[PDB]
Amino acid sequence: EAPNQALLRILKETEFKKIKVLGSGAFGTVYKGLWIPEGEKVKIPVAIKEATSPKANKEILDEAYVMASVDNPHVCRLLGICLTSTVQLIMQLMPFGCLLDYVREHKDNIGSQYLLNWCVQIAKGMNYLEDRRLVHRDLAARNVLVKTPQHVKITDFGRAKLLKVPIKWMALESILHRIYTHQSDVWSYGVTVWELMTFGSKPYDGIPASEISSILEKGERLPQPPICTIDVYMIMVKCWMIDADSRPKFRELIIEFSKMARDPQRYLVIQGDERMHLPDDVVDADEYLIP
Ligand SMILES: CC(C)(O)Cn1c(NC(=O)c2cc(F)cc(-c3cccnc3)c2)nc2ccccc21
Repeated sequence: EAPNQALLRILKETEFKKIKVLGSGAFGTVYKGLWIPEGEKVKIPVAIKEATSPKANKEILDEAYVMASVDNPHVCRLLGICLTSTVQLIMQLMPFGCLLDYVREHKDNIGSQYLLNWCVQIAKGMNYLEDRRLVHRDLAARNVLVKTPQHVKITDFGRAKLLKVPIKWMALESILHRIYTHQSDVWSYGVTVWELMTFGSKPYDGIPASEISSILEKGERLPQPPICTIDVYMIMVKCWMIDADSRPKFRELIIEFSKMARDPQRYLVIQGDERMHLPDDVVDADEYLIP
């Protein structure tokens, strides 16, 4: 493996200012805040993530390790960490919150252009993790954040690894045998897409997670969302193949979704599409990538 020359920056508690709480409870306490580097006329909006136990501090730092090691437009940036009694991860602020909440809150204002663009950006983001040899192991709409309606990024690398669990997003080989590859993340990409195309429905709603393993063994999959054409739904079903090597790679998903994003009303049928605003088989070179 190659040496990891990432800088982990250590920030002073004095350098930043907490303004209000965005999220709370189990996964942590996420605060809205502003960061002002010591000797620069610059104010950077940020999200700060904080009881102190030895086990808790290992896992929060392992997240910090990975987040510091990534640089992509569609992957979350760790700015630094502050070593107070409880450790704080200073990260880039994502004003519109998680995408799952965003789609549900704006069901009636999300056009097909946006949906397919998010599919490309997520696929792009995941493909970078594949390039960096990282498996995410928890891809969903709750762990994709919205910088702007035109710009989303992947997050939550507490479950990420090199080369309570969400059974309803996991591939079969992961559920049965604990085997996670990049192609097991493709399964979860498929579900994530399905969440967006259903405008934030719960996958396998009113089905307990212990039944899922046997359900998928029998051949059953998530149903085709109403807005989805057969073209888009086919791509989801390809992500949910029993054979993992049969599923598509993220580089190919980027291609297919970018293809569709050129002519969005052909591949998605939304009521009153492209009268709504928010705050030739051709692929542009930048969406054609080699590993
Ligand atoms: C629950 C959630 C995500 O909606 C909180 N939230 C956020 N989140 C972040 O800014 C944020 C940014 C990151 F770079 C990483 C994580 C992050 C998330 C999970 C685990 N680890 C790290 C969270 N922005 C908001 C704006 C409005 C309302 C709620 C908001």
